[PDB]
Amino acid sequence: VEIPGGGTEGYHVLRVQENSPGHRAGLEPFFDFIVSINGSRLNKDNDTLKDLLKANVEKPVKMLIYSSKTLELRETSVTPSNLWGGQGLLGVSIRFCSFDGANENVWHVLEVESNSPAALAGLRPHSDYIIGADTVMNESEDLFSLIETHEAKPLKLYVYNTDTDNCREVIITPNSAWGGEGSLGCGIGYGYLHRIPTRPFE
Repeated sequence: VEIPGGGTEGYHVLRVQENSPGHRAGLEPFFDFIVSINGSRLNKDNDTLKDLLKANVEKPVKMLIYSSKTLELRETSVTPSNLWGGQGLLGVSIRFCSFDGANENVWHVLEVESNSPAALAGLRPHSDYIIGADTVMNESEDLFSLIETHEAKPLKLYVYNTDTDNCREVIITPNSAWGGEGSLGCGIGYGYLHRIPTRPFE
């Protein structure tokens, strides 16, 4: 998709508080990137977004969003507010980041062996995709490297599920003694044959 205003940077949505203006606007943690507000392109790490949200309290604002789930842009309206009850005008935590390649660094959960660390953590075969951790991953710093450094230690993973179309935190304790090979006990897919399905809604 062509990005209006060029570039691949924008504000990555990390947390969306329940019942906030952001939640009502449909912002999705992890997959959404705010690209523009009212057509102003947010391609600089500056105060423009903070200041425009304050200027627009109690008024609708049009966001342009890129999703690393659908790989599409969309426009949605949000009303920043001081009246809603929680912290923030939107209720959303963001980080200025690039969305280039963001849909590539996901690990698809395949079969899950009974009584394995994966099964005990609640990983669900075929519908779960591990999309992050509290540390950066990619192909070198990947899932298996991280599981190595966490042998016998709880490890938090952020997991998208296609049946629920949402993300959750899963805590797994890698255990090389579990009985099978490695420390995880499920298959894992990575690459273009194992990406998140791009059309959660028909």
